[PDB]
Amino acid sequence: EVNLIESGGDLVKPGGSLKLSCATSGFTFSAYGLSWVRQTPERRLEWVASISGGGSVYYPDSVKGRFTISRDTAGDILFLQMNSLRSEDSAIYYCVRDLYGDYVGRYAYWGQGTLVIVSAAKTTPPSVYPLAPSMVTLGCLVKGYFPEPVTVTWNSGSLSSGVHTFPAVLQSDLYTLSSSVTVPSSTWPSETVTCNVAHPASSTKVDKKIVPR
Amino acid sequence: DIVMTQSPATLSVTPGDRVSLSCRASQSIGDYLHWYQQKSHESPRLLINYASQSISGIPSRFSGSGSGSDFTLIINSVEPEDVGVYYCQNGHSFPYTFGGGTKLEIRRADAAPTVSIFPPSSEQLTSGGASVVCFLNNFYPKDINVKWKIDGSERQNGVLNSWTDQDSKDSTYSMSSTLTLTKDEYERHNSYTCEATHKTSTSPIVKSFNRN
Amino acid sequence: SQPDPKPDELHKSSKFTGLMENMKVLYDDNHVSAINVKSIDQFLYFDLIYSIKDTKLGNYDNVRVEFKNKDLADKYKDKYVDVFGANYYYQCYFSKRKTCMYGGVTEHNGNQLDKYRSITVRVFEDGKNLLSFDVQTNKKKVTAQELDYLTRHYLVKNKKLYEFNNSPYETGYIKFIENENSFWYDMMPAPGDKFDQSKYLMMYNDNKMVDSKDVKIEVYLTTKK
Repeated sequence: EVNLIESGGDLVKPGGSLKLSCATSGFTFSAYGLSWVRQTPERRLEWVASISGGGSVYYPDSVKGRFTISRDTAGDILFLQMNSLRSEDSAIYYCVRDLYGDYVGRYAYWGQGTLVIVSAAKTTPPSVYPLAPSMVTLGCLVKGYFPEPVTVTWNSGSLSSGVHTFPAVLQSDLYTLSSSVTVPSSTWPSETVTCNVAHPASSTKVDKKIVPR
Repeated sequence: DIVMTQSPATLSVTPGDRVSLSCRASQSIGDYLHWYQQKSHESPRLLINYASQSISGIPSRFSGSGSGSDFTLIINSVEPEDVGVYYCQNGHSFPYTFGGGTKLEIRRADAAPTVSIFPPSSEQLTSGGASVVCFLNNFYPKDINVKWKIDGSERQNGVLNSWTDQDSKDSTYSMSSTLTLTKDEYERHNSYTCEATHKTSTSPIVKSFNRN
Repeated sequence: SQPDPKPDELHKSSKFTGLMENMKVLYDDNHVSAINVKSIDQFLYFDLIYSIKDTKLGNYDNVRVEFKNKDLADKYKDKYVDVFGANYYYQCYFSKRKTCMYGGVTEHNGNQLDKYRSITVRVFEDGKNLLSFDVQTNKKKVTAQELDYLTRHYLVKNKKLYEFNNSPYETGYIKFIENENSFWYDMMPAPGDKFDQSKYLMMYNDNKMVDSKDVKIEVYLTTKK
């Protein structure tokens, strides 16, 4: 029932600005404490901002005077305006709602999160390469992109079992990742196996069919 | 600020164990202490509020205790799906602060990796690069050593590794290893081998191809 | 489970221009309390009359308890009960040392605990942890009314929730959570120049009860800007 959907994450140069949005549904928007909590690359969780039902706003010293939490009650949307961005602000940003009411220090519902990257490195699209050899393992290599994230599915998500998509590794300002899929021998090459890769930062969508050598 | 400390920061447990996770606050926070579970690729989930107060929908095996500065989360008969990171949180006073997390991993029967090797694609070679990729999938325990052998050199230059978090369903681990060379470097050699040393065998698992 | 407050539903104390004393008195020290008593009369089909006497201050010799329906009066007529409520005098009708209240009735037999149980009240101000404290009861099933009164009584005394002329708070509601279900009451008077105690208290006429072990209580207050 309760749903929170963050958007607006992007790559921004140090010193830049970004505005995040959190579109909510399934509850009376004005009746609950709403906050932003971020998760850093080191996997630390950090409280960023809160707004009470009555509109009182609260911030930690690290963002005070740079970040502004606000809302549009009629639109059921929570905002975070971020100014003078620093590398320490690079994180997944989540919108969160209280369990029962007007308390801003208890995070019962979370959105999926939106990614913010603070860096002067340039957006670069991936190259997507097929990895061809009772069960057979295939893969694809997604190389030389920036920033995160990429999404990878197999047969548009219809192949969900036997998939391992590995965390990206950074080298020389570019990320590379791979994904493996394991399927019965009887289904490949007989039938199509395709990896679908999306890199929204560069508006890249590639479907690479895996063809036998 | 109130510093929240979770120690041990990692635990390895046996299914059915009663597991106790510790959180300590640098100043008293009464019972204004909440607990979260975060599984791989998911947002955190609230498990317990106000140190010990249960929440509708959360399994009964989760419970909490403490007041002031010392708090404990208990998982009574831990299950494979409980693998993840557990965080505590000061909800008492500003700034709200989180513990660093305790990473929970679970034990299971040893399992040898399924190893697969892949030469550089024709498409990559056209671009002047050559990445050779090895997947080592669904193994346990997590400890493993992967070595590339190129015509009997075993210098591990140009290799980058990556690992999945422990699987929630089968409690296994997976790994990828990628050896990246220039096309010219790649074509100077014939035999490419991905060799995995793992507790499950006294002999390494070897997958190889000859560039021919 | 009751829908939470709609936007602008909560009463704003600044829009009430009468005297807040008429709210305060309902949550001051005096209230109706009787243990193991049985009704002795009835006026209308949805009420019961009890010979509960205020011997200390002499304000009443009988209490009329009003319920939302006939079933509740019928259920408790001729049962030994405990009575606990906030009472009123203006427009209290028995057809002169009389008082009226709504609900507040629990069966005595089988509802007693051998020791007091504590229920924590969590109070928030503008979203912040303000304070917490415990209310106590020796009833297995206790009226929301009794718990609301105990909660507000503390907040009047220690946080000046209501003062003679105004409140330091703009809005306030008290929320009860029991397992998967919740409900709440607005703590502020309706807007305008007069406060109708009878009409306000009628919210308790459902005789709503909660399990004293399971129930949780959170109070959300907002300050005037």
